[PDB]
Amino acid sequence: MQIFVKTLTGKTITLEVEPSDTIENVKAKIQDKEGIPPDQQRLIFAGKQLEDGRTLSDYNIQKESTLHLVLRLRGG
Amino acid sequence: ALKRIHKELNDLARDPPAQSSAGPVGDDMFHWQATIMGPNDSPYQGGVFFLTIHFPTDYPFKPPKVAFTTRIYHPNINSNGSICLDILRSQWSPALTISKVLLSISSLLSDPNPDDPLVPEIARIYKTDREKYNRIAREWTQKYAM
Amino acid sequence: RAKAKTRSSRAGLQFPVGRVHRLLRKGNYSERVGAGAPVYLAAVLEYLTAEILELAGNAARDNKKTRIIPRHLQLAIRNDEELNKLLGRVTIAQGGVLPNIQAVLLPKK
Amino acid sequence: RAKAKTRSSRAGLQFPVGRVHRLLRKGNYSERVGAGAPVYLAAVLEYLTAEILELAGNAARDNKKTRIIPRHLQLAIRNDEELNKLLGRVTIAQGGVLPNIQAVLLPKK
Amino acid sequence: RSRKESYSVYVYKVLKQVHPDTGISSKAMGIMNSFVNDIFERIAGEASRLAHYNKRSTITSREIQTAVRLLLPGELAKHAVSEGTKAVTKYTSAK
Amino acid sequence: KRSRKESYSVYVYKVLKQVHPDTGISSKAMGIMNSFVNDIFERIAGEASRLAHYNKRSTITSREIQTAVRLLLPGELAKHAVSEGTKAVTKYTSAK
Amino acid sequence: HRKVLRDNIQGITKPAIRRLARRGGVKRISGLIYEETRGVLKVFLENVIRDAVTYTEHAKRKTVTAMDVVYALKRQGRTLYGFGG
Amino acid sequence: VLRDNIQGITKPAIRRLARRGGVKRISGLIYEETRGVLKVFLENVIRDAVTYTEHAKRKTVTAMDVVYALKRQGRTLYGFGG
Amino acid sequence: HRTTRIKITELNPHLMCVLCGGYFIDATTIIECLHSFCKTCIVRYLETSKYCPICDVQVHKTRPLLNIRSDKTLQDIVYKLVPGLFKNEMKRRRDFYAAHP
Amino acid sequence: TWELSLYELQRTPQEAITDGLEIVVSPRSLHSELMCPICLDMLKNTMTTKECLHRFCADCLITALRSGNKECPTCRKKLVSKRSLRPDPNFDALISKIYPS
Amino acid sequence: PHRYRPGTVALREIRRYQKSTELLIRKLPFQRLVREIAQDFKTDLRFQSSAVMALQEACEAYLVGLFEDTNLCAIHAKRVTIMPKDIQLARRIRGER
Amino acid sequence: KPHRYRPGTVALREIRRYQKSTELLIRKLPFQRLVREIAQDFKTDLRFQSSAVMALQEACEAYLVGLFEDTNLCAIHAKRVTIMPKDIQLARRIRGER
DNA sequence: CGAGAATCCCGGTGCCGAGGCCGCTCAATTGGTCGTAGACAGCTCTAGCACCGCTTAAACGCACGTACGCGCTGTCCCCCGCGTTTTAACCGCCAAGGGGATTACTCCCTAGTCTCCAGGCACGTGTCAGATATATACATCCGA
DNA sequence: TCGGATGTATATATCTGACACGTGCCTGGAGACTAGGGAGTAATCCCCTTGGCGGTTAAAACGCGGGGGACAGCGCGTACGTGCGTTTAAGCGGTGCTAGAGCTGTCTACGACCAATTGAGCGGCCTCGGCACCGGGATTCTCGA
Ligand SMILES: [Zn+2]
Ligand SMILES: [Zn+2]
Ligand SMILES: [Zn+2]
Ligand SMILES: [Zn+2]
Repeated sequence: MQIFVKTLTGKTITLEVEPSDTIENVKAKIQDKEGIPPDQQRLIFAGKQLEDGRTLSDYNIQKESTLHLVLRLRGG
Repeated sequence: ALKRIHKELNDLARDPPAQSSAGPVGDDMFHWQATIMGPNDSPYQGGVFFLTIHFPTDYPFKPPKVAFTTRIYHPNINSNGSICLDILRSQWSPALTISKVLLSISSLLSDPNPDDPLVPEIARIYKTDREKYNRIAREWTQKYAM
Repeated sequence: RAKAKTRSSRAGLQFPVGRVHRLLRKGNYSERVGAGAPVYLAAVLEYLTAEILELAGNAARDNKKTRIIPRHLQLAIRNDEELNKLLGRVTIAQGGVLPNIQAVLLPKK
Repeated sequence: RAKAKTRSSRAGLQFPVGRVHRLLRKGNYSERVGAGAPVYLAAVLEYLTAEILELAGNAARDNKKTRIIPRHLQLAIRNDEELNKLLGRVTIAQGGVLPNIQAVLLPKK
Repeated sequence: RSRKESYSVYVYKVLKQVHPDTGISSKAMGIMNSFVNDIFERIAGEASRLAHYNKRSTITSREIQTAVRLLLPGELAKHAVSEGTKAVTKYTSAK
Repeated sequence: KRSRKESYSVYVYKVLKQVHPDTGISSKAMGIMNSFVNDIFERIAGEASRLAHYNKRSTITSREIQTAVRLLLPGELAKHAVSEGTKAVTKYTSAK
Repeated sequence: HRKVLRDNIQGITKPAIRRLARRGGVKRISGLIYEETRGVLKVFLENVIRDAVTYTEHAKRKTVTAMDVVYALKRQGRTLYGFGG
Repeated sequence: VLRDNIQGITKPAIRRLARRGGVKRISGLIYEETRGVLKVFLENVIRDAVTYTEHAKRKTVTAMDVVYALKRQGRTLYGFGG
Repeated sequence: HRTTRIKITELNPHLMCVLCGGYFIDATTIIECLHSFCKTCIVRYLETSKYCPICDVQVHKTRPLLNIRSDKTLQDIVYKLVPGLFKNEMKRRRDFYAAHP
Repeated sequence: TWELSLYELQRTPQEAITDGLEIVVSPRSLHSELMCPICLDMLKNTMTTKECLHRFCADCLITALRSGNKECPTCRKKLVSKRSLRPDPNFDALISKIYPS
Repeated sequence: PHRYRPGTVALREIRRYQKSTELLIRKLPFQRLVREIAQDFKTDLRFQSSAVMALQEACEAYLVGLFEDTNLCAIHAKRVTIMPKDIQLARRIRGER
Repeated sequence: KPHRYRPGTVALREIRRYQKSTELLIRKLPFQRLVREIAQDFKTDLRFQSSAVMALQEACEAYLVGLFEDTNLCAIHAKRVTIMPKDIQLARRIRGER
């Protein structure tokens, strides 16, 4: 479903992600839309981050929810 | 650098961010203090860590100085307290608020960036071992923070 | 007569259409100069000096000054990518250099 | 009349003083052109083509040929230090490159 | 004796529109005079070549649009073409 | 009607037959020699026009083409072209 | 009656870039060069074809002639010899 | 006749010109190199600037003759005329 | 303010197209002139011309689709100020695919 | 790409609402749209980017460009100067009609 | 069965193309570059045949001019292989980037 | 036991000092002696306007600062910190001067 | 120190482009007049050169120690060379038609001239922005 | 991991000279008019640009192996940085001289402009010799040993 994606500075993305999909599949869809690699991405729900092996159905993530993106710049 | 700070306090009192809090020390609207509640996926359970936030008086067009007052063993964090982020150092924008900075600090405690450390001898055993710092981060945070 | 107005007020400009027309005549560019040709130059020359004095006047307020100094002209020009392409083979006298230290030279953490 | 001779034979030249004079008139350089001005250009333009066709014709004899090819024009020009200073921002079509391999790339002894 | 023409009167008139409270020192008015003088010779220099290339003896506003499009980079050229044509169409109406 | 395009092709053959009377030039290298001559009009008459504007004069004379040659041509190209340009002008004070 | 011409930069093949490097006198060529010299040909060609088309837009022609390329390159300080002018 | 004035461009003056360039460390063989580069630069600009005074039949070298000699070499100054 | 209630009658022409005369749905703006229309308005209209239908500023020299970018923030003003278009767009869309699988 | 699919090619304009209907606007709903993300206040003299279509104040972008790096501060894209921005007067009248004065 | 050392055929190819004056880039896939890039400036542009050949001889002459300047960047970094670091110095000292 | 900065910190302090200021960095009297040596090879008993020598200081120092910005890039490319006379010759050749 | 691709050298065929010839128009030459650009001479006075004395900023010389340039070693990735298979460039041919040249006609636009007057330049004057000095408080570097 | 030392930004008062404004005067721009030709327009020719087949085969693409070169680490040593103390001469400011820049005025020789004339140089046509290509055999690096 349409889940909005917030960033730190304010990019908003319309993702069509089913709740059956895993969290790594959510990362791989931001590959094809903005070029961002998944190995830099963080994803936060109200204090709790997302593990890689889980899905979006564990946290009761309903329709029209918000993500958060924090970029892990490997080297600075 | 005076009127936008009044509305950040509206942005922190109406909806305070998770595992976070902030506010001024006193009459000075350029020296702030903040706390961090430790996350549960991290080896930082039983969190509280204090902060100091200094405004360069051309805010929001110069990155603020945020340092640690409590000692934290973590590869991208000095023994003096300065945080090694690419946000507050190089890649910064005037559209970032402190409430977005605190969520970028809270996410350092779960997973760091082990490719550019500050004390480089700490980040060596992260790259080879995993069972050591799971205990070290639980010993040195129950003493100097709890 | 009918109270001579100017050409540059008929164009809504401030750069002189009368001087530009006789600097195109005297100056050996062509045999003839069209009537709308100094109106076009005087409009382009306004809105290239207006676009520098915007940016130079903003750089004077950052240094808390009320006069434009030739420091502020290079801070205006060498911070645009498009005023650097006009003025890349141009040295501004007493303008200085943009402060740029490269990251290899800075001390290690 | 008196049997029109030319101007370029009065100057002892072969480049045309008559064309140079009307390319200085038609061409918008000045209002007036002096009488000794096309005589001076036609003499300078001879003895810059004569100094290239010396060196290009010598490079044609080294390749055992009797026609000047645009290979021989770059072998003439890029081997002078002074024809390189005129023609340093000039590419000659089908002229190629001087053969220069640098000594670091050659195999060790 | 021997009065000398410059563009200094018109740079102050463009200041008082843009920043009505700032001024310019005399060493930077001498630099703004040489911006204007050395962009005549760029624009009128290439507008004269375009008349010779096309075998014409007039420099019109059609040949100053393209000298601007050749010389000015990117969006300097877009805003100076648009504000050079707004002066010609305002000139030819008020005659 | 073909407009009778002018070039300097007749005058580059006449300078060959002085210099190398047994060689020729292909047509693709004549178009390059026609481009040397046209692009050195533009340099010399370009700077001779500026020397008249800088000094507030309306004539290009042989004085303004000496100093345009001295500005443009490097080193010993300038010395041999100034001397061989004044030898052609002084074949008018004796030959008018 | 164009549709679109699609890619055509991959037609600057890797053996064609190795030939151009060996007039430069190059022995060894890393594999990341071929992706970048295609991007430098874009910037050479886009700058010249901007100027060469604005010489034809205003001569009111529809063909880009050989002189319009010569004047576009002379305007950038890279003069061609052997095509007129 | 003046002699030996290239050495009046001292060692600490070149280190100031290097530190608008942004140079931390400077090897000791550079000061003889950069004096030889100012020779070649000034000999090219003064040669053209004098031939503008020679053409104008004038015995002083004015400020515009330097500006026209620099504009000819592709280095235009703003601030001294033009 | 705190409420600042308003009528639709003063909020019509900032939510109306010209090529259809209706509310913005998938609104795209021209980069040059910043006049907004629907996606099914401009993409049809710039198959024929190279000019904005409001102010006749040329969109692009050859292909006017390059200087068209969709404005997400102007849609979100249209869905919020008008009662029930995010449903009524989907209800018109879901009833379309009910006959065309 | 700007290829229309099947529903885009066979859709109808949704008409206006001309009957007088009050809109209960709430200021807890229009935060990310009418507010400048630099000064955290209402948008005034709005300048939108070309490539990104993000709205700021006029005196906030020009200060953010010369006192920082040359990017859109909410996209990290490439800005060059103030002339890669366009003022939107069709957005300024949304604030002056919803929130006067 | 028979192999040259790596670097000896490379020195042969430097001597082949520094003698020849032919166009090293092809001719049909480079009318297609010229006609893609010109799609953004006018529609339905024709080209003279000598207008595309003036563009190949300009583009080859200034890529060969680059690789002469990226040797010097590779050799002064004490290398033999050119890296894309070397194109970036050569285009920055020239004033292009 | 007396105060002593590490080598490199005063040098970075001077880079920030001179990239902030706009004055001329060569002394003005020994620069006039150059200009009047070099011009002796072209005419004798030449005079100079006072702004003709100052036009040559603005042009020469902008030329040398522009070189040292390019010899940094040639020293950092070779993984060094010192500029060297290798680096002047390499920047001056790619420009088209040697 | 021989084997094997590769580079040169030579003698022969074959074609097409250079070089010469010719008819002819248009551009250069002759001869002449006319107004003005520039050469020349005199004179005013600005500014460039020369000298002096004093203050003190900056260049110079020296010593010491750190840290960076540079040579050496080893490991491994990644280019080169080569052989095989596949793509499409190249060539020649044919055909249609857009559009580049060219002409002829006509009219609007620009130069040129005369007059009139106001915009811009030189010159003068007074006030405030900026520079300098002082005295702070705070930031930053570094040995212990 | 820290306190002393040095350097930095920051605030305040004083002071000078350069900016900005004003005034008077003159010369350059505007208004009005006329005349001639440059350019816009229409019609027409025919060149040359595109487009499409088809056969051939040079050149790209792919894959494999192995050696050379990039790159990181390490140790040594010397050359550059920092700094103190002493020497030099730049900088200022002042006075005095005169060369030469800059202007004015008079006058002539030079160049534009014109009309008539005629021969140089362009375009088209024709042809033979330079140069490319083929092919056979000398022969010169290259590399394993
Ligand atoms: Zn619509
Ligand atoms: Zn529009
Ligand atoms: Zn954006
Ligand atoms: Zn704002």
